[PDB]
Amino acid sequence: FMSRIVYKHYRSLISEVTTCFFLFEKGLHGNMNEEAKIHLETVEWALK
Amino acid sequence: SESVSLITKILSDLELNITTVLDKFFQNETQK
Repeated sequence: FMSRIVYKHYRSLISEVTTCFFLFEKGLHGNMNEEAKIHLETVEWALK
Repeated sequence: SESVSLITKILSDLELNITTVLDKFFQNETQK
C-alpha cells in the first residue's frame, strides 16, 4: 500500500493497514462527532 | 508492482560485491 513491492500473502497487507491504523493516537475517538454518532445510533435503535 | 519488484531484485543482485602524465590523474580519480 505504500511501496511498489509485492507481498506473498495478504495477511501482510492486512498487517500493513493495521499498522497504519494504530499510528493515529487514541483520543481522536474522544472527538465530539464520535460521541454524537454513538448517542444518535443508540437513540435511533431505541426509537425503532 | 510485480514488474518493479522483479527488476528491482535483478538490479539489487547486480550490485552485490563479489567474494605517461595522464596516468597519475587517471589512477587518482577514475581508476579509484
